[PDB]
Amino acid sequence: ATRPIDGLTDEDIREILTRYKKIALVGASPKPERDANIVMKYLLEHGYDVYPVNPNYEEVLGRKCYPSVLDIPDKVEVVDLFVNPAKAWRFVVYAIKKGAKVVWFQYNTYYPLAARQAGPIIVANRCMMREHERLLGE
Amino acid sequence: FGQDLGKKLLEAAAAGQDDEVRILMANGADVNATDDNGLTPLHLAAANGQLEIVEVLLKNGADVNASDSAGITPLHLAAYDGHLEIVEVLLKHGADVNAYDRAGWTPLHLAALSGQLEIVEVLLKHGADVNAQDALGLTAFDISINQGQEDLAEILQ
Ligand SMILES: CC(C)(COP(=O)(O)OP(=O)(O)OC[C@H]1O[C@@H](n2cnc3c(N)ncnc32)[C@H](O)[C@@H]1OP(=O)(O)O)[C@@H](O)C(=O)NCCC(=O)NCCS
Ligand SMILES: CN(CC(=O)O)C(N)=O
Repeated sequence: ATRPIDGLTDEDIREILTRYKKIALVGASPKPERDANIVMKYLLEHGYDVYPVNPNYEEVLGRKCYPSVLDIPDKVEVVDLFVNPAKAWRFVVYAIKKGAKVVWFQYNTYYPLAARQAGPIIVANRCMMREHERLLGE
Repeated sequence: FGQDLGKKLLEAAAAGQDDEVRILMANGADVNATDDNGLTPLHLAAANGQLEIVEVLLKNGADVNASDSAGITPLHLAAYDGHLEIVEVLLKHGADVNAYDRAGWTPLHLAALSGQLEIVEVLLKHGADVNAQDALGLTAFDISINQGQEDLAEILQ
């Protein structure tokens, strides 16, 4: 059930987590009950640049929050998705337009239309924090 | 204000907040409200496995066959996300067993993609088209084969 949907190897994931530092976090939220919140905190705490995306907030965890990925002025390398499977797949094309290298679908966010629209490398049914703990943790 | 109520209904339905859903509906929120891409409260409850909410939405007149701008139906989402009980209720309430999304996928294709044996069995019993082809000409069968699930492939032929 945390079985990856993608066919990538540990080394592929390791490269992604170490090569790229600039992460757009979609569905960022101040709510403690959203996993987007605990993951964003963990990424900030481990040296990543995180740009929260959610049209419902102006700021999340003390960083400016943007309505869409395209609105982010910074370079974006990875798009980390915390939105419904009915919704998340639409960000592949948005990521392509932004020049992102990777689109990462967290648990219960993937829908196969993401494949058809698909760089960019697709990571599917994995967690950035849990992968980082597993591969790069102390 | 209908947009405000619609956005809250969408969210409460997605979150499985049975009580908030009833409150919002008692307050005028429309079960057939849509977001910008055409998703409805029933799409989201189906996608997230909120069974009770699926039932109350339908009882209140929700369109079981609503499609978003990519042709995605509540049955498509329930099938891919592996929600068996929701699949059965949707079918019972008239869901089109052979709806095709933007990619040419039917619920049978989506069930095969995520390897849901029980859901495939149910769709077949309900007249799923075993011969249906997606945009690249592939049947549900083809898909399970490419994925090595030959136990699923055997009932999909
Ligand atoms: C996806 C998930 C959030 C469920 O979402 P949901 O209940 O269906 O709700 P939505 O996807 O519609 O929206 C979720 C959120 O992002 C937002 N959002 C909705 N649509 C959005 C969009 N198009 N663009 C940006 N943000 C959006 C919200 O407003 C929201 O947060 P909020 O509660 O503060 O308002 C949930 O299943 C999850 O967190 N999955 C990943 C879990 C994970 O991997 N945990 C492991 C950590 S180790
Ligand atoms: C690493 N880890 C330890 C545990 O599983 O006990 C966390 N983060 O949960």
